[PDB]
This record gives sequence, C-alpha cells and structure tokens, in this order.
Amino acid sequence: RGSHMEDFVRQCFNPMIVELAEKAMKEYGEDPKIETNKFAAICTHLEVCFMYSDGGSKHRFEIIEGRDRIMAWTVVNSICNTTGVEKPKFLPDLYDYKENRFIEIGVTRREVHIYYLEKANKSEKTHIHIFSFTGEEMATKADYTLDEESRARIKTRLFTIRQEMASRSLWDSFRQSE
Ligand SMILES: O=C1CCCN1CC[C@H](C[C@@H](C[C@@H](CCN1CCCC1=O)N1CCCC1=O)N1CCCC1=O)N1C=CCC1=O
Ligand SMILES: O=C(NCCS(=O)(=O)c1ccccc1)c1nc([C@@H]2CCCN2C(=O)c2c(Cl)cncc2Cl)[nH]c(=O)c1O
Ligand SMILES: [Mn+2]
Ligand SMILES: [Mn+2]
Repeated sequence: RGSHMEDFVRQCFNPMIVELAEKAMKEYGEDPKIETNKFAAICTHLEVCFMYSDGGSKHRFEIIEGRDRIMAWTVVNSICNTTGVEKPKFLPDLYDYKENRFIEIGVTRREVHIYYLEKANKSEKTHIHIFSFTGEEMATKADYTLDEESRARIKTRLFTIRQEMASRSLWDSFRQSE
C-alpha cells in the first residue's frame, strides 16, 4: 500500500535523512509505508536538528539525535562525566558545548505554547527549543541559542515543507494528524 505522502517524503528530504527516519521508526515498531504522516514528521525533526547543529561555530554542538539508542546514551554519559551536567531522564537531541546544556528540539503543527508545556513535563536542566510550521518559536528562559539568521533559515525551510504538502493536498491530513 503505497501513499502519495510516502513518495513526497522521499522526494522532499535527502536520502540520509530518509534512511535515518526509517531506522528510527523500525526501532519503535512502526512502518513508514503506513504511518506516513509520522514518517514525514520524523524526517522534518531530523533535518531541523541537523540545521540547528550547523548554525553555530565549528564543533559547538554534539549531535545526539540520529544515532542508535545505545550509542546516543553512551555519548550522553561521556558528556555528563566530562562536564558535570546531570544525566537527563530522556534522550535529548543535541548538546551545546558553548552554553554547556542539552537541547530538546521540538517541531509542532499546533500552537507553540501548548507543545512547549507538554514537552517540559516529559527533565528540569535540559534546554527546550520549539519551532512551528507557521514560523513561531519558543525557547527556555527566552534564550534562543543561535543567532537570528540561523533560526530564520530553519523557519523558512519549515514553511516551504508546509507549502509543498499543501500544493499536493497533504497538508490538512498532516496537520490534523498531530
Ligand atoms: O552538509 C549537508 C547538506 C545536507 C546534507 N548534509 C550533511 C551534513 C548534516 C548531517 C550530519 C550527519 C551525520 C554525521 C556523520 N556521521 C557520524 C556518525 C555516522 C555519520 O553519518 N550524523 C548522523 C546522525 C548523527 C550524525 O551526526 N552531519 C553533521 C556533520 C557532518 C554530517 O554529515 N546535515 C546538516 C544539514 C542537513 C544535514 O543532513
Ligand atoms: O528523540 C526522540 N525520541 C527518542 C528518544 S526518547 O527518550 O524516547 C524521547 C521521547 C520523547 C521526547 C524526547 C525523547 C524524540 N521523540 C519525539 C516523539 C515523542 C516520542 C516518539 N516521538 C517520535 O517518534 C518522533 C516525533 Cl513525533 C518527531 N520527531 C522525531 C521523533 Cl523520534 N519527539 C522528539 O522531538 C524527539 O526528539
Ligand atoms: Mn530526539
Ligand atoms: Mn526532539
């Protein structure tokens, strides 16, 4: 059963993002051919995590998202046992070597405030940064980490994904899926 959303994902995101999203869904026991909206969301989150890590200086961020669970956790302990930060309960997405904190990246299609709150309850010390498909963002203590231009490019890319879906009439199904 092959959907339009699946072919759009593979044409919209680069093959390394796609393959990484596929590996993650197989690990949760989910199928990219069926839960195709979640497939698209995971790719999007992945690309945002990678654009974010590219926004700073050369080796400012450690990328924790996109690894297998065991290795991601191994890099968390090394960071913790080197910096003195406490171990998060849940796997974060990045580590900021400059500000010395873990970052949880969020990408939501609903209002930014609602999603921020839910993500907080699911780690007090981990910094949180949410991006919307409409162009909004909210970060912990109003500290947005990156400069304006790096965040702006992420928001542009998110709004382009939104248009590409709507042009194909997959947006509304994608928006009401979350
Ligand atoms: O430069 C570009 C333009 C678009 C594609 N691309 C590759 C560079 C990175 C991905 C990552 C990929 C990679 C880094 C290289 N490694 C190390 C482990 C195995 C592997 O693939 N991963 C995968 C998950 C953990 C991690 O860091 N990056 C960031 C560093 C260079 C690179 O390829 N990136 C940044 C923009 C989107 C994107 O994919
Ligand atoms: O890393 C993550 N999960 C594994 C580590 S965790 O400790 O289980 C973990 C669990 C929740 C939050 C953070 C870490 C992670 N998960 C989510 C959501 C909720 C859980 C399932 N889920 C997804 O399948 C998903 C989605 Cl909806 C969008 N984009 C990527 C992914 Cl994976 N949202 C993220 O923002 C994210 O970073
Ligand atoms: Mn993650
Ligand atoms: Mn995340």
